[PDB]
Amino acid sequence: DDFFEQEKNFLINYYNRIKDSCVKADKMTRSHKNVADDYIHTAACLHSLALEEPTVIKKYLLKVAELFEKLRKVEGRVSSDEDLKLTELLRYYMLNIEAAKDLLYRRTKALIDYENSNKAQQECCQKFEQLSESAKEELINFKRKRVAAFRKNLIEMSELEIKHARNNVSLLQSCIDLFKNN
Amino acid sequence: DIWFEEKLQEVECEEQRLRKLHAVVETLVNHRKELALNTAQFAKSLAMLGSSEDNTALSRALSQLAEVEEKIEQLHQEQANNDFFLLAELLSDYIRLLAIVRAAFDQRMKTWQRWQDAQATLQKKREAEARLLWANKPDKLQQAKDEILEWESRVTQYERDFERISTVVRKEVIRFEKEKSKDFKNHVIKYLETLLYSQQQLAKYWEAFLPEAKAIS
Ligand SMILES: [Pt+2]
Ligand SMILES: [Pt+2]
Ligand SMILES: [Pt+2]
Repeated sequence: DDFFEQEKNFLINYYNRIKDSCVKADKMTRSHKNVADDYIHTAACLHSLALEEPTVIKKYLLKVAELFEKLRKVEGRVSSDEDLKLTELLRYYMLNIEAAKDLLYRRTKALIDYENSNKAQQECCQKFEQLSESAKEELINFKRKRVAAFRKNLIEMSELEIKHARNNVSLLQSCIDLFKNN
Repeated sequence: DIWFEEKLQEVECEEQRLRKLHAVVETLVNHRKELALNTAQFAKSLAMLGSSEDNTALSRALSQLAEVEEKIEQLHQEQANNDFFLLAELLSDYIRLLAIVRAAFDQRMKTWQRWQDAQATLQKKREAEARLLWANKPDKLQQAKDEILEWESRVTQYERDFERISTVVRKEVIRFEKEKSKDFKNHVIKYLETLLYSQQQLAKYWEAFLPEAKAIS
């Protein structure tokens, strides 16, 4: 049964590029909060501009100063939500694959015990024939639970990014057309 | 006068506040561009993943996801640039405008000192005249006196020079305040539609991905 060798030879590449996608995901979320931090670092210098500014222009400007404060929070939502659905989902299957890879080693530990006892016991056979079934089921169950979780985590965010983008549209448009007709 | 000392203190302090705001954008533009790379590079990893995979339904959507981020780094690239060419250069050129009045106010008192530099040598011709008026010689009587009436009009000349430069900078300042009111309302709108187009295109990108996630069976 070459099912166990190929899955192991699949477990080595999927782990290495999931770890790659994991460190690149956190970088994308790290580089995101940086911009999100600047939106509050902008209004700090932007509010200090209307400190000595004409009366009619002061109101024209400060309305967008409040806008940036709101946009600092919304951008804080996506930077944090992506670490809960991408990196964490990617981080979860770094540790369980690390545990799934530990499941085959014990099967060999029952397989060389199968080969050690064959060149002579059934306890090295009843345990392996159980390990070739218990781990055979705990591994396939790990797939369906991973494919479903991959489908679910991709769903929750697509509905979130829709609300987030449609929110900011309902936030910027509340300010553009406010200026088109002052 | 005093209105000239007024429109110099705040402007220094205003250009300072104006210069302190341009610093944030230059780092914000650098941050978003850094994120655009950190997005395409991230997409370049979700594609090799979707390629290195045994499942088909996931490998399909995984590539369909890596393509979406490549559409975002471009939206990110356009965003940062439209933040630089349209907002940062809008600043870096307006502080340049404030540097003109910093030269005019310099030029205004460069003319005032020129007037005083005329009054500095005017008191000499009368002082030299006072010496050639006492001791016995009639030559320098009809020499330095001709120079007295000369500089007497020169200190009058530089004075009227200083008066008119003081006025042209007043019309120069007012020329800004009206052009600022009618344009800044538009100039601040000219920048927001870029964020609007980004958000609409951002939304218009995710709603196209949602069916590609339900298709997983
Ligand atoms: Pt000031
Ligand atoms: Pt690659
Ligand atoms: Pt002065």
